Amino acid sequence: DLNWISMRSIASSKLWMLEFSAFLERNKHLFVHISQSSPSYSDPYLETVDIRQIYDKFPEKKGGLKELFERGPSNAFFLVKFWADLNTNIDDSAFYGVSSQYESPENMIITCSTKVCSFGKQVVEKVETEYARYENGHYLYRIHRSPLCEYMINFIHKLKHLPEKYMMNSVLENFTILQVVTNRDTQETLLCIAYVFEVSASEHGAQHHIYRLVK
Amino acid sequence: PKTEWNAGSVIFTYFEGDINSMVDEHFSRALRNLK
Repeated sequence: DLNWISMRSIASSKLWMLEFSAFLERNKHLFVHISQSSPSYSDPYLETVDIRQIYDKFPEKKGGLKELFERGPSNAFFLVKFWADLNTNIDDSAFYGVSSQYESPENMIITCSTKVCSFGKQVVEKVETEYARYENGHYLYRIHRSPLCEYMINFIHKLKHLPEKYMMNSVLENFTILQVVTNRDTQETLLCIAYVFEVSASEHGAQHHIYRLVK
Repeated sequence: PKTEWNAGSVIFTYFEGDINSMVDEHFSRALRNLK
């Protein structure tokens, strides 16, 4: 029952996302990035999306998004649309990384699962686990510079080599990532974020829109 | 699913081929007679 924060940002009752970035450096370039600041009560309610609208873009049945939503608490579930910034020449040898940070009032051990889905079928999943560090008066979870699956490096190289932005978007329309952060002991879904992608129409710069999943 | 430990994390692979082929299967399906 700590809802006010979760109506206004990417957070459940027990975990709040500080940062998420995927990047490439030899120096640095952000493909996608989210950064939340401290929630104010006066911040707007996030827009809501009915979850049944995205089920066919993630795995279904046993290990699936629908099942997950039915179980872990419903205020844990979010949808992020990214407009990715693929305009970098650093790729033409370098490090590809994803970094994220979460805060909580509880001291837990968490696992973060990120799963690549192609046409709703799951392809690859990286699972990281992180212990808590106390700071100010909360617990901080910091998953720093984890390398990106070779699947994604290859995908990004080919995505970038397409001649027309409509083709990029056709490739991206059936490409999704599902992030699930779980408490390792009680295995209670702390956060679940469904990612969907387009390429940014700017020549440089990445954008995002954050929705809260419902019903 | 194939399982691999690397640099502190566990990676599950859900397909039997080579990765390059996996990426291509997605691209070729997405771009097959697109408008």
